[PDB]
Amino acid sequence: AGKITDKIAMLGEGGVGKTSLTVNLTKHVFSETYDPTLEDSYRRQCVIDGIPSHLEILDTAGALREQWIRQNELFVIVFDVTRRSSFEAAERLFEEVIQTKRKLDEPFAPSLVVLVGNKCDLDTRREVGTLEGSSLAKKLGCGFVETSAKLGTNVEEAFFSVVRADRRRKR
Ligand SMILES: Nc1nc2c(ncn2[C@@H]2O[C@H](COP(=O)(O)OP(=O)(O)O)[C@@H](O)[C@H]2O)c(=O)[nH]1
Ligand SMILES: [Mg+2]
Ligand SMILES: [Mg+2]
Repeated sequence: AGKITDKIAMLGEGGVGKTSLTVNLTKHVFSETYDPTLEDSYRRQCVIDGIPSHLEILDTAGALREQWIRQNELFVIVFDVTRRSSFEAAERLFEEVIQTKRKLDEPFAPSLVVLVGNKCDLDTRREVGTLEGSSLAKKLGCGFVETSAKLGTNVEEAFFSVVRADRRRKR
């Protein structure tokens, strides 16, 4: 009891909100500003749908990305809804995840990934639409959640989504 139950990796281009999301989720003491030059691994003890869970989240920032993928079970791929280039990278990153997980499996499934459209509080400046993010995720077989690390909006839903999916798979 109390041990790490799930290993999640953050992926996404710089500036999309990876660190901010993780610090928000884990209720870190300087929730608004904590951002060390060298990324940390973060922990959240929680109860997800009645089951006590302990998430270990790898914050990150090609070959090194492959190590991050081998050493984690679930994935949160973040893009910035105000930056279409970040959305394009996220799609590329999803393919890296699948291909890498395919290598090891010889199983991993796209539902163990969630695409996160962050900075949704910046609605008046979005370059990527909600329906567009939703349709990409549907095309790929993965989750899609819109979040605001700044306001905390939908942050838990985003992270817990991949745990929920993993459990859904067992039956
Ligand atoms: N308005 C807004 N700004 C955000 C949000 N998430 C992150 N930021 C800002 O985006 C910048 C980069 O955030 P950071 O967490 O360091 O991104 P990272 O490089 O992916 O880890 C910082 O100035 C954050 O304050 C959000 O949800 N809304
Ligand atoms: Mg960061
Ligand atoms: Mg550290």
